[PDB]
Amino acid sequence: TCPFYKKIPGTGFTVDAFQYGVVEGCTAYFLTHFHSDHYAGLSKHFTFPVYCSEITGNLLKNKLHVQEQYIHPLPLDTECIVNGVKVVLLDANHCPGAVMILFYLPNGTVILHTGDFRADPSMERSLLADQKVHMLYLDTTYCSPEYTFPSQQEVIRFAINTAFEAVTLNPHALVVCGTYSIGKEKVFLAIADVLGSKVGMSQEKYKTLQCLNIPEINSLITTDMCSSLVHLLPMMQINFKGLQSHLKKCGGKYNQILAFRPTGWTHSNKFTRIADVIPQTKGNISIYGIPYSEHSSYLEMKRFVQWLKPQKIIPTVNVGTWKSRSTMEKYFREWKLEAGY
Ligand code: NI
Repeated sequence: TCPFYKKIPGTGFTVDAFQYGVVEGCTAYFLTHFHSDHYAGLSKHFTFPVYCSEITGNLLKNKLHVQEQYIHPLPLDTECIVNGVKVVLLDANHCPGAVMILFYLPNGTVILHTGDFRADPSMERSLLADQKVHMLYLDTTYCSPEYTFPSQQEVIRFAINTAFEAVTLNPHALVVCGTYSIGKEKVFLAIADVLGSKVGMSQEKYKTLQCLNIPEINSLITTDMCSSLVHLLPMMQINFKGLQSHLKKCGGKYNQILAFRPTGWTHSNKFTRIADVIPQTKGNISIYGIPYSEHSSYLEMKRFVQWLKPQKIIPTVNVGTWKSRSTMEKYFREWKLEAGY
């Protein structure tokens, strides 16, 4: 059945609740972003109103074939009325088209649902600064102090310099980058830009990227693999077996692969600095795991919440075990006592 943390009190609304069949009493289904654990259940046969960003609405239409009449895209940073309730969509700093949603309940309560987010100080100067929030439905993916990671900028710097050095040393090296969903486009696009190459990919993946309103995208990507020295492949193929195989397909155009796996967190982060990251190498193939996150670190999440000072927090991630739930609630209380709200 639909869990309580996907329901917005005092409304007929749900968030990211498409796999439960018809939710009893739901008048509008919100979708925060186009990732499969969140859209699971949508298709051309869906006949209820879906509210989302413009980019998420491009993907619903083009990838899932949802009929246009049921897609209700909303502009960001704009007060809108949905079934008599005022809402605003904010940028979530997650993947393309990902939003947070602010609901202004008729009784005066204000609720923020973060969807999936990477908290940032820039959020402290959006429409959130302008009124008090009573309840926060919080992306708690990495809500434990062991989860530290570098800025996105530092990670992209590392990847750009690594790729540039390798290819200038060996002009016959191929760069490969793994992907399994939208998000993290900066990794492969920044590498292609420093090398003066387009990124080559499957027709399915080119179609997905063409829905994202990225500027000058026709200049950066292509389906002609032959003309490209940055290839994108499914994340599952980013291993020695899958990479040797791909190298065989390139017809002796290349004699070395340098591959990037943009993971979330990995426990090399407790010890290792970004400066100190090394590949796993087998023969003429090297694989780098880089900690490019599109979710809040523990410290980034803590700062956002101590700034917002919500009256009640409802976690949306890691809610399936009592030890996780209990540990999260302990951090919430610490933050509150330290900050004084
Ligand atoms: Ni996500």
